[PDB]
Amino acid sequence: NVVVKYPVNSELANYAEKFWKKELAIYNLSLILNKMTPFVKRRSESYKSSLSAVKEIFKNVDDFQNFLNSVLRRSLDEYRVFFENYERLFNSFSSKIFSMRTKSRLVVGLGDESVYETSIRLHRNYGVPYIPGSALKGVAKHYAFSILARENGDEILRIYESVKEDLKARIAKRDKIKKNDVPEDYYLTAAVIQELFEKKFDELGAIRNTRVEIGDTVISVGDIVKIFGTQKEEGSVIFFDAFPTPEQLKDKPNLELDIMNPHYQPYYQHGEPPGDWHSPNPIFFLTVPAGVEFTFAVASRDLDDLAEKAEKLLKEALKKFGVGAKTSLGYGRFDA
Amino acid sequence: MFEKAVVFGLYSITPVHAGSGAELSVIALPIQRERHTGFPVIWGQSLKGVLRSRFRQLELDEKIEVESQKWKWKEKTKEVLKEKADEFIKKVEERKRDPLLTEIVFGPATDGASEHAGAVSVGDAKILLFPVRSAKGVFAFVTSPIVIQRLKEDFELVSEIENDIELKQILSRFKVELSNNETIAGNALILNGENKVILEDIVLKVKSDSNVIENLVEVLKTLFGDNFFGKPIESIKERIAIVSDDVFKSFTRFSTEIVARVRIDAEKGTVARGGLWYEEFLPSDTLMYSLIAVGSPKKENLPKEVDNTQKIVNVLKVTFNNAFLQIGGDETVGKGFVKVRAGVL
Amino acid sequence: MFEKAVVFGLYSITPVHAGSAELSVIALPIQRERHTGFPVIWGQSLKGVLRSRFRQLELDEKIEVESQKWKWKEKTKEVLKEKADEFIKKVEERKRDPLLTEIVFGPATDEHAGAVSVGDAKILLFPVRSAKGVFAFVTSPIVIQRLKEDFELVSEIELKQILSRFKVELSNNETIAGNALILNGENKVILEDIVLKVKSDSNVIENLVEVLKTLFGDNFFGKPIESIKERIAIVSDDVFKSFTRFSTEIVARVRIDAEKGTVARGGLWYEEFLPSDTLMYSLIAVGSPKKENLPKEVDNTQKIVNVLKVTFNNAFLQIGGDETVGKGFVKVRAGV
Amino acid sequence: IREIEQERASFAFKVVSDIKDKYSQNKKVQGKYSSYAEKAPTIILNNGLGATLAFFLSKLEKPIDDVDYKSINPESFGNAENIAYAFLYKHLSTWLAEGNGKDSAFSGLTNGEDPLKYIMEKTAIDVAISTEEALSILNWIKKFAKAMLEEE
Repeated sequence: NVVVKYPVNSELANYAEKFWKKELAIYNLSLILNKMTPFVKRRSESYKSSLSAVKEIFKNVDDFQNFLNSVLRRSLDEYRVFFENYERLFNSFSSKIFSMRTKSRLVVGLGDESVYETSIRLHRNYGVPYIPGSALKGVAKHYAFSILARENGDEILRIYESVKEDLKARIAKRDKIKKNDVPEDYYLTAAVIQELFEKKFDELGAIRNTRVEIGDTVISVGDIVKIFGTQKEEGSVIFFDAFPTPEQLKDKPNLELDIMNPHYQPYYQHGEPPGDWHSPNPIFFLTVPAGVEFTFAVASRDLDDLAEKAEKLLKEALKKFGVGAKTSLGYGRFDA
Repeated sequence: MFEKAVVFGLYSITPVHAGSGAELSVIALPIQRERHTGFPVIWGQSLKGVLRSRFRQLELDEKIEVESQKWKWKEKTKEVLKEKADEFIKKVEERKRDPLLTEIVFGPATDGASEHAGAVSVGDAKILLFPVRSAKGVFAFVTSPIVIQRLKEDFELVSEIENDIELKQILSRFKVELSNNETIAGNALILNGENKVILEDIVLKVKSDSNVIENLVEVLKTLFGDNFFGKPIESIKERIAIVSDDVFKSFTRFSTEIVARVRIDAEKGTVARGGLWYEEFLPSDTLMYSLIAVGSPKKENLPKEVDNTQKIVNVLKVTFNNAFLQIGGDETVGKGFVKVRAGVL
Repeated sequence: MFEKAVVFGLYSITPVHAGSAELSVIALPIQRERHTGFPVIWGQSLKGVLRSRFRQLELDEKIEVESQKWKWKEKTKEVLKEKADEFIKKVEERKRDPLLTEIVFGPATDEHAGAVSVGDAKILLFPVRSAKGVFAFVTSPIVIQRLKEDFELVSEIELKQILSRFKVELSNNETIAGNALILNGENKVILEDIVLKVKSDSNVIENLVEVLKTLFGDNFFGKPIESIKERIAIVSDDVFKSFTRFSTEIVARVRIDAEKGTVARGGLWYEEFLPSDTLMYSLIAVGSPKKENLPKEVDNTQKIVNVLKVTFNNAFLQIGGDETVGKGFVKVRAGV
Repeated sequence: IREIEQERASFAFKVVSDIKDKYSQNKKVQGKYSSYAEKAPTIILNNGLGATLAFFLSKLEKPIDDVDYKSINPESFGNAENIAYAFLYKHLSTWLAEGNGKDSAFSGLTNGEDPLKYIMEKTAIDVAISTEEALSILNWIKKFAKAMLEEE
């Protein structure tokens, strides 16, 4: 009762429809997802090319998830050799490697622009979910920022009154008028700490003697800035991408669906009173389920002690801060 | 002029961003490419720079194995330049001058260039196989007639340098010509029950030919041994496709990785004002071949272990075989890591 | 003087950066003309590289003349004697050159004159990016006119007579090109963000490839000349000048210090490189050899031009700077 | 010597000035148009040009395979998102199918056919060149939109 169309060129739409009808066997998940996106028309006169409308061509959500995971599993041998080479690359450097399972659902790259409006970070060649190293480095840096703000908030605020005044003036300039309201909350401390770590690293020389307790170890501010680097000095810790272990993909699914059902969406966007006359607009998106095991590795360029400190910081961040998208809802959390 | 030539093969384990810095298209920070063709290449300057940095690190760490014997640069410099051995060492201690072996091979450091020229000359990392997604055979290694023609020209140059005509005709038995909708693909990529292939956006009729693909596989095997960067070479002979020139150009221009990155400000937890940018990356599992020519060293009073050109050839081959290097930017976030294999004819 | 002349082809395997003079953008602009602005190699640099190659070959003793090896060590004593052995010491002292180079490619630093004068390398085919037919060899009518005027002095037999038929006139927005470059359906072709209408003609490209394969062989520098015919375009004079001025390879280079891992201050500069797969032609004018008791093998001018063509045919040699980074290697095919 | 860059810049300036003048009051329309313009190249590089055009048409609540750019009015939509999507689709398709004009240096790769219907039954090389041209014109349009149009 649904009409499927394909905006790809002719002589290829037939093969795309064969792939989506399971008549043929596709092997690359990113290929079928992106380059062969179907446009589904329901009783409503509109070819909505969204996962909510894309799933309508299957029997149910379970069938869609099973099809996606079978397509993912069809490249298991290639992913296995790729992971073996990746582990060899890890061991080539003096990299410390640790494995972590997903405590809750994880979704990285949800904000990427795509036809589905809700994308997911999939490896181009093999079509498996992965965490880019940039995300890990950023989450570690932000966890360090949060720890510093929570512990040494008033101290750094007093030491850098000029910087906090500059930040308050900037906020007043952009955030409405707010001439001097500018509450000195934890968020302002985090902002000025980030500003110090990004544009005012040299002025952070005095603070470098400070130490903050992470997990069981103690990390200095100088250690953190050496690990991450500045505009004038390169970081010393190499953060590699994280990939799931190939073994677990054989038995449990590595990709599932999740739903967002925004009732009162006009209230949030347009300003209508919430009430209850606000029929929802469900939107589905892919996410790797909880329990999937990922392998992380951090290497060093100058000192292995910095690598160990960065590994501890990243473990703490993944345990508490969380990586990926919708981290405010407990998504993308890892457990030992 | 030159004496010998080795072939360096680079297999991109992670996406590689050899930055160019020339303007900014919609995909910001474009990679360096050949202007007239658009094919992605790594210029000799960057490859020589990273090789020189790795060699300097190895020599300072005292890990370079010459003739299966460890190389200590201090005692060698003393045996060569005993009059000023201390002073030159101070320059290395102050980073003014690079260590002895790197200065012999890659030339003297920037602080002084008129003394001698480099004994080595790297080449541009011309692409050989491109990873393109496929319906069957999850991803495929793709090549173009210009690619194999340039490989044959490179082989001819190697034969001329070494005066070895025997290796000249290794690839000289491969002439091809393909329409824009035809390809010579391995059995894995070919669709079941249909003599057609799909390379990430296109349905291509499978042209029937075996000598060309067999010769290409044999050439790769001769260049890089029987181990093709962690997997046997014979295991990928059925995942190779030779496509039309325009199709290969389109693959190299549009199938490259486009990575979006943002900066998260702690004041709000959202992307900052203009904190987002896109970067172009070479896809993972790509092959780039380069020529490294070597002649007589231009220095004076050389040690006996590096006296002749072959003593440099073997040292470079043993020190840069199945190694891992970082090319381009985003080193700190695990980008640009490549497996390097050195071969000779 | 200069009784005979020969034509030398030059195909750029790798980008060539010869010499260095406005330098408006590129800190090291390529070796360029003045009246026309076309890329060019000064006769001095080409003569220098050719004479260096000849000197190295003489040292290596691979200059077989008339299918017989040329041993210079015996020849110098045969033609000079007395101090010739002592003259050998001058070669050993590097203060002089072997007698063949001294009598052909000019004297030493310190009476006589070179038997051959090396002319300028004029451009013949410029590779430009095409929307279809990935890259195209483009020329200009005055390029063909210069080729004909240069080539009237060597070939003349019937090839010179038939070469006179090349005479075309092109507007600033029109071109003649092969089937590969012309877009499907629309009768226009796009090169380097310039759209040109195809002019109906089937004679100029045929004659150009005819003469090219006539005095350069069917094997067009390791490639079949027939395939080249389909990707030959001729554009207007202003269009060709703009192409040769703005379609060269502008490459930005930097220097990184290992102390901090960033670019050294003031270490960024742009260098301009002549594109690869560029056909260039040079004229070598050979006169009567200097009367210094020359051997009867190369007594006449015909013999010396023959030996030069034999020893330089299908050769490989590096021109310009940046030799250490794989720039400047070209292939020379003497015109027989 | 009429570079297509001049035609690209002129067309982008004309279209961005047109949307700025027609909807100077609707700041949210300007913001939506700017966001869609600076996000479109990512969609084109990800899912292709035809998929992007079909996505715009779907966001316009219009059927595919039976709609061309000449038969859509960008101002005939109540919603700001629909307004911006229609304007972007019209501008991109107009540049692809006609260029800056018949008498201009660039006359569009497609003669006069609808770019989506053109993509449906053309070779991969033609759609690749069309994608390249769309990328360039979208880059210019995003540049000019960031220049003048207000930011959401």
